[PDB]
Amino acid sequence: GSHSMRYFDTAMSRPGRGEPRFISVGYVDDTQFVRFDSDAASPREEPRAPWIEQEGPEYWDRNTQIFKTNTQTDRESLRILLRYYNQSEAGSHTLQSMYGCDVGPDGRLLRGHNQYAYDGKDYIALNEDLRSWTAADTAAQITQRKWEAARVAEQDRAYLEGTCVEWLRRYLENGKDTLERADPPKTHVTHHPISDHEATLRCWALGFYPAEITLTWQRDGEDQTQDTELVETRPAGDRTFQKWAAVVVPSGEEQRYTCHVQHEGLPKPLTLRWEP
Amino acid sequence: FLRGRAYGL
Amino acid sequence: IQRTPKIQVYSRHPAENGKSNFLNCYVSGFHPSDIEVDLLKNGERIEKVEHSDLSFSKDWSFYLLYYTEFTPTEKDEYACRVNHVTLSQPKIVKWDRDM
Repeated sequence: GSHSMRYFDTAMSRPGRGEPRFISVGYVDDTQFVRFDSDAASPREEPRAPWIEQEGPEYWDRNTQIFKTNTQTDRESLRILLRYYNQSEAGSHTLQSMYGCDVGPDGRLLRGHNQYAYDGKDYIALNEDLRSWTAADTAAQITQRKWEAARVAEQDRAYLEGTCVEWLRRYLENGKDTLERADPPKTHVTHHPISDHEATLRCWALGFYPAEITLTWQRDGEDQTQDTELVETRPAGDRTFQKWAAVVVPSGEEQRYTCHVQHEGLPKPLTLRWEP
Repeated sequence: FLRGRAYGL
Repeated sequence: IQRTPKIQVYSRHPAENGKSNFLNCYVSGFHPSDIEVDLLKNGERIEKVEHSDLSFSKDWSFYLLYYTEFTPTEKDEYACRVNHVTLSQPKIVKWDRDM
């Protein structure tokens, strides 16, 4: 199917508590495969991603050096941000970035990503065109002018169309047994009375990979989106995810409700009901 | 594989 | 400016008294990243609680999974206690098998 590679980078200042801690976590779809931490000498590999262990020294040397370069840049960008927002040196601030590529079944680029936030808010993002920037405010417009002048978009696009695509393709090949396997949800419907005239129908989906899934309830073949309580998809701890969708139904009308499940692991969408 | 930051903010 | 964590407490596999499992506390949707998370057994802190590496979602808010190996019984109560800069005091979320 389709795949993604993403790095999630966080730099958090902590005045009076040493230099800002910098962390870069790498993922293939919903599988974490690497972690770089400024609080750690060497990177950590994921046991659930053993396919990364076959990389050898040249890969680890260059990645360690890129990370060190990134730690200095982000620590510097954090100092400049206080000036951009007229902020004191007393407070703790967070600079985040997330970047990477999306590829189709043929491993060709579907889309590239490179966005940054400061203190939880959008700061600057590389647009889908991989040429223009969206600056969120006047401080990010200064970054935007400095990056247009230095032709930074061209350098990032190069990574996104080049290195990012070629390395994801290699990671997917090396980890084909897991990265290429979709685990379908195991599903069931539970029932709990709320009162003498209403009951909750909860449609469960467990043990699925990737995390992406659609759980919907229909009443008489009509989507119940507005009235469905939907929990956030959550990790099980063994690479898989879990999610439920619940509806409050008039007691005695349970059979008019059908849960609809869509997931990459399923050849076609499932339909299931409460089976008393 | 990591991208190196081309420039700071 | 700041975002309060959402909390979910649940087991890796459907609960079965007598059968070994993992107790999970998923904390998500919070900003900034510093958070205090404890798993409780009958109101007391469980030792040897492991956690995932800090990451974040498309909206920049952070998430972590806190987990420990456990064996449920009909009698035992499990809960997750969380503290964050956005909370006046720790938030307790009880483990309910049906959620």
